[PDB]
Amino acid sequence: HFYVTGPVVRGAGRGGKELGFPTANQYFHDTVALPADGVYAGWLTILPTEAPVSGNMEPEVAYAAAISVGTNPTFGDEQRSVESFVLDRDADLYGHDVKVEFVDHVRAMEKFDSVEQLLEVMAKDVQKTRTLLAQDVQAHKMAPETYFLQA
Ligand SMILES: Cc1cc2nc3c(=O)[nH]c(=O)nc-3n(C[C@H](O)[C@H](O)[C@H](O)COP(=O)(O)O)c2cc1C
Ligand SMILES: Nc1ncnc2c1ncn2[C@@H]1O[C@H](COP(=O)(O)OP(=O)(O)O)[C@@H](O)[C@H]1O
Ligand SMILES: [Mg+2]
Ligand SMILES: [Zn+2]
Repeated sequence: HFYVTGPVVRGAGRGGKELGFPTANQYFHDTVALPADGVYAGWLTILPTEAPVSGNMEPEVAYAAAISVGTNPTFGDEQRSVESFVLDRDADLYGHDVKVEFVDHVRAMEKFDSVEQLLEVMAKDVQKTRTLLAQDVQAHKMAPETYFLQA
């Protein structure tokens, strides 16, 4: 899969608290190759580290993630981000170097008229992501210790 690596950094502060979908934000210079803006199913891995990870994620495990690439046009954000909602987990990822692999495209990035409309679609994105990643596990015969995909 195409992938990017970089530290998880601070965004607008709205994902978890306003939308109920915390996103681990990464920002890249405009020279770095990314997939098209859009929503993706993929895997987020905390790279090997001696830094302690607070919460229920550990290094070197591929966690199922629903991923956004773009400028969050519903909100009118100013920089392109890669943003990963890690399914069914809760950890403090700020400052940790992570790898994000883009496995499947789910849909185009969209400017919604309201947060309600966006959340309705994000629920479907997450459901699709579960299904698509389950297929990926089978396609690569991934060893259970190496990934996390709840239910
Ligand atoms: C699966 C998924 C789908 C998303 N789809 C869209 C979208 O269609 N349009 C949009 O403007 N933002 C989209 N986003 C981005 C959210 O707007 C963004 O994660 C949220 O505003 C939190 O921003 P923050 O991390 O800077 O706090 C999506 C995020 C995720 C995780
Ligand atoms: N399931 C999860 N997926 C992504 N980030 C999570 C998750 N659980 C906790 N977090 C933490 O929440 C932060 C993202 O929340 P968010 O509201 O999007 O803040 P920000 O605007 O700073 O990105 C991450 O950087 C990470 O530290
Ligand atoms: Mg975020
Ligand atoms: Zn694959």
